[PDB]
Amino acid sequence: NLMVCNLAYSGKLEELKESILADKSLATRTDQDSRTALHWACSAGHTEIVEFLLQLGVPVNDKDDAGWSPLHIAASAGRDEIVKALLGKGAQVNAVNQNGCTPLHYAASKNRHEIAVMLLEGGANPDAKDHYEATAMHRAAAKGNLKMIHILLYYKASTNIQDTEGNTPLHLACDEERVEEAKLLVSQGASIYIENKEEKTPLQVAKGGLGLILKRMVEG
Amino acid sequence: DIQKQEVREAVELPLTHFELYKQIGIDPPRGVLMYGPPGCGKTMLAKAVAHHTTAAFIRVVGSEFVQKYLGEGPRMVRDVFRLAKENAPAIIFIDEIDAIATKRFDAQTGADREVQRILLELLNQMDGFDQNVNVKVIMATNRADTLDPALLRPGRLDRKIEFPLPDRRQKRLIFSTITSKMNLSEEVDLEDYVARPDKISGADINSICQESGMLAVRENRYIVLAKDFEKAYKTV
Amino acid sequence: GLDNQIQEIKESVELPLTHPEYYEEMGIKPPKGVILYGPPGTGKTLLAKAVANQTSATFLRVVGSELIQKYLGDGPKLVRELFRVAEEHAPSIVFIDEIDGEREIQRTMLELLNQLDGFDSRGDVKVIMATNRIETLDPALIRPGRIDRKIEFPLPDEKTKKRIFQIHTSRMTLADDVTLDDLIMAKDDLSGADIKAICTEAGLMALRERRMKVTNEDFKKSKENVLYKKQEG
Amino acid sequence: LDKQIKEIKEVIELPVKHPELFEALGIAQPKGVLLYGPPGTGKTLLARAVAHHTDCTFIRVSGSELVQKFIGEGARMVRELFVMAREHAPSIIFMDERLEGGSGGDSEVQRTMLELLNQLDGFEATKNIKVIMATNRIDILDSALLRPGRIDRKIEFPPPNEEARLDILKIHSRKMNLTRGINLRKIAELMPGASGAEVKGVCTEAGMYALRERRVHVTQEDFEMAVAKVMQKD
Repeated sequence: NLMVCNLAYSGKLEELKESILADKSLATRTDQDSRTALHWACSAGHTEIVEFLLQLGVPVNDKDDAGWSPLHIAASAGRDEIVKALLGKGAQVNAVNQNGCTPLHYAASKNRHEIAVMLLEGGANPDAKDHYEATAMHRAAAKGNLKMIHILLYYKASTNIQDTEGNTPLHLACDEERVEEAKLLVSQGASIYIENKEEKTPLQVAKGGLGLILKRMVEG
Repeated sequence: DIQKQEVREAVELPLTHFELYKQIGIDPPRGVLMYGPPGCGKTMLAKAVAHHTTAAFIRVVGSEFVQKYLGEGPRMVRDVFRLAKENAPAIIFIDEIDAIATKRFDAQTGADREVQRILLELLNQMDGFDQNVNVKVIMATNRADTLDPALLRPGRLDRKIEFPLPDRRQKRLIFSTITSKMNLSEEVDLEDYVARPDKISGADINSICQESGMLAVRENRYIVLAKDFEKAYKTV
Repeated sequence: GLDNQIQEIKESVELPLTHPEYYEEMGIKPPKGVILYGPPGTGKTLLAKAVANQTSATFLRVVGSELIQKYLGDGPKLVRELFRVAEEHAPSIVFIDEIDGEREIQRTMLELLNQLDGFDSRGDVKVIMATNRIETLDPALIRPGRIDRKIEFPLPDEKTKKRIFQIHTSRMTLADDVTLDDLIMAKDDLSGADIKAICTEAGLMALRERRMKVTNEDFKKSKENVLYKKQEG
Repeated sequence: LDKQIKEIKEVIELPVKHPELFEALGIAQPKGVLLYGPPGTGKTLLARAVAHHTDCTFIRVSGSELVQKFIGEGARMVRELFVMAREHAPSIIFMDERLEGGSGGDSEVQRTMLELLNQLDGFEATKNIKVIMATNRIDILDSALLRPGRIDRKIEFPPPNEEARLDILKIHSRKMNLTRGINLRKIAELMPGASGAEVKGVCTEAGMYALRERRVHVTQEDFEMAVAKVMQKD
């Protein structure tokens, strides 16, 4: 609602750079959402603007009223150069937002391979949990991103994380009927004997006899 | 997705618009039953069918022929069936047969019995009109208890599609089709907003997104965020 | 273990007119009867005491609440019929069995409790209520109805059906290899007419082949009826 | 379609060409008959073909909802239909509606046909009242454990065979156009599995490939693809 929202949203480069070089108050202006020009500039996809802000050394630990750091939000945007500059500065790779989802869940949600390799390369937890007790393989394996699963296999990601209901990534792969992904995770160590609060094995969660061929992938 | 997939396979394959069916008889069926315990459902499905199949659609409510003249039924099957077999193959949306599928005996409120005797009339008409007709009448409901064995006879309703409670597929793809047109944010995330409906049951997720648009058109915030998604979840 | 229970209900409901000189002299008069309830129920104590009390008495059979729920809520009209024929049959025993939306069940149960309490007549007839689970019944029925005695059935699974099985198979003939571990381990919510019914259909099933011996697999085949009877209703 | 009509003429056609003197001089009535085999074909074509050549009515029991209240207010469901059987003398009845659940749940219909065969075997107030048993599960060996056998007709029902698919494949082949280079012995004798309704699945599901290939007629390769299609499931 402020000026830095339209200058940082509607595509103002020289008016915003002149606004920063003219008065630092506009550069450090916060709105009712507890956001700075970095949040709106990452919202509009401004590369050079956040390169100037991160160049001058803007505090990246600035969060909103919920706890959303620009690495969770901009990593939830799936932009290449934005995450290259944020990880170039070295932001908190394992900070907690309102729901607890680390930026790995957001790099895995948007199927961003380079953002996942660069987040997991800088020291991010490959098996971090949110408030819902779920990791990035529940959602990454549930959405249907096989290459994201493979690059999680590059970083030694666990396959038997218990959800808040008790489900595993194999339960979120059989519920979505991901054949090749459930065969891969089962061929990597997914236990077909883990039961959730519904008292149902992954053999009973899958449809069309897929738990029988997953058991075939267990015994063979 | 899977429901529109079974309906689509059960509709467009018999309606391939070839004259060779008239020689060897109408083998494939024409009636498809549906389900769905959200807010009466059965609307955005026919909306997507209207997006894909740019043809005629007889949009009628389930309680449209309850007029005291009792002649609206035969006039709609006569005129609508004759313009379907005569003009072009259409999709007649005769939905909500649960209110008109309940047994009734007393002649005081026996209007439902009279219109189910009209359902017997057209029930025999559709048997007499099994050959040489380009008609596709869909008929769905959302209750499996007030049904009668007459409608469940083979050759009339040959498909029985069920609907799951969370049904994460239609939820994810309805989020994709609601975010493909309306505005969105980078903070907007669907992970817990499609995983939580798997744990807790609900309805009208699209209308909940529209409620989030109502809480976002307040002009106090420029871009919708997740607080209106979760707040719209806890309110409605 | 039912000897003390059958002499306590024998003295409880057989103290009236049948041998009456020990009831109208001391001056106690609990003319309300007992309310039968058994953890297994289903004709075990209901049928066992329903046939055991018929040595010398007048029985009145009221079994099932289907006639109330199978159609519109007629309500206490048949209770008034059974109350005027119970009035014309005063020296009888009112036996109500199988007491199994809720807005009307509560008002016909309230009127049932009111008419059953004796609101318009003194104590002259013994009313006996029966059900499968005493917990489903609202506790508001206990105080007006039960003032005399309520009986629990602490059955030893081996000696209840082994004592009833022994007594009921000591006069008639049966077959060998009749196991008991699967009986006392598996059977629940059934009666003694059910073990007698599976020994009768067991020896009768062997009688179909014109044999007097029953194979263990045939006793398990007749046992399957018990296995499904408890799972059906 | 001769081995079944040759055995059903004495079951349904017997009270046709025989006057009332045979009720007091010959055999009164045939009681019942059961046809073991999954209802693929002939489940209603036989009773509806002979009933089509009898012009009688078709009254079902089908003990379920929506019918326990229509046939009388409350009874044993074998007395009000018998009043409608004295009012409607020509009436062919067809019993159509695991050993654990089907023993009791199907033993309700088994009791229904027990008391129906005990009313027919009990007394004869009217004629042309016949019931046909149709059970095709473990409850046909349990029914065989319950059928007394003294009053029962034995008619072989071949869904687990081939000739019942040859004859009904020819009947289902007279209505549509068929080629001349076809051999019904391999394509009709080499169809095992669920029942004789997969032949109708071969015709109806074969029409998709006949129209798909723009074939004005039906060939044997289409029947083979339809054999694969009906052999995908079941």
